[PDB]
Amino acid sequence: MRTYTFDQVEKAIEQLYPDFTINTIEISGEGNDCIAYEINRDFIFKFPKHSRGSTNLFNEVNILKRIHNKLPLPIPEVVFTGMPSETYQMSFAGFTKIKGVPLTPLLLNNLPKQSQNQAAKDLARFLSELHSINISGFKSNLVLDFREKINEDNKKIKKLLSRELKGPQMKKVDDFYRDILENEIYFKYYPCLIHNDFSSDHILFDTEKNTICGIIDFGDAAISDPDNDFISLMEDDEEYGMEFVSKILNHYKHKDIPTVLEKYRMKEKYWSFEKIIYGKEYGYMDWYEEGLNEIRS
Repeated sequence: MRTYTFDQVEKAIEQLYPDFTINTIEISGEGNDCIAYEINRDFIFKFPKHSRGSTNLFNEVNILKRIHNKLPLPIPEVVFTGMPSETYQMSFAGFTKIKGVPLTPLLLNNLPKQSQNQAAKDLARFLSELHSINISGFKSNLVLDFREKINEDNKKIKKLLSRELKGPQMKKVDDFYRDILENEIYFKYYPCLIHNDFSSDHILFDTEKNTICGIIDFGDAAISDPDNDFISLMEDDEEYGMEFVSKILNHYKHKDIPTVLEKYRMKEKYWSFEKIIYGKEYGYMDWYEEGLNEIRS
């Protein structure tokens, strides 16, 4: 897990952009992949904390350029891009800072009844346009092969938990994976560009107009199952919950809501294993022990 002083950041930006004057630098936020630096109150510069994080930034940069001016909500524009180094496909990238505040569920539930409806409409329209973008031009490494991802997770779980689990516990896990891999609903979808981390923190809101005014953080974007962008909003009391997302789904003209719900229910059960895996890979032992505890039950 790499970290950066303010000096390193400025020094890095200077290599390719020695004429860019930095008047103010602050840390905007930090995620699993990147540390974000707000510069001049005008740009968000993301620096990766590890190789994989650098790869996601690279994809974010690539995708945002490709879909620039294709969407009905403002999205960040890519203005600076860092050079590769060793395993990092990209040492940093600087994006336009979009104005607005996260559309928190609290803030959503406090909106007048009709503003909530508009936000549901605006989200559906965004998602519908995004899921409609022609994907022919993208390279193959952007196609999330879900069947393969479950198989790889399965191998990771069987290795990680061989000594942590007793016979019956491992059988139920293996039962879980088998069931997934034998259920075509998870793999038989029409792939499309998806945001893939479509949740309230990444939805920017204008309390002046009472309308959504931005979508951010495409670092997880990929060619995958469009239902994923609804499921990521469905978690009641944490995200928007089933009631609101059903409005979105009905503006989006979704023909199969029971499928989306089935997918949600699987993802919910599946989080325990993500926690084991990500906990192990990112080195968060609170995450690992937490999933491991949930699995033991």
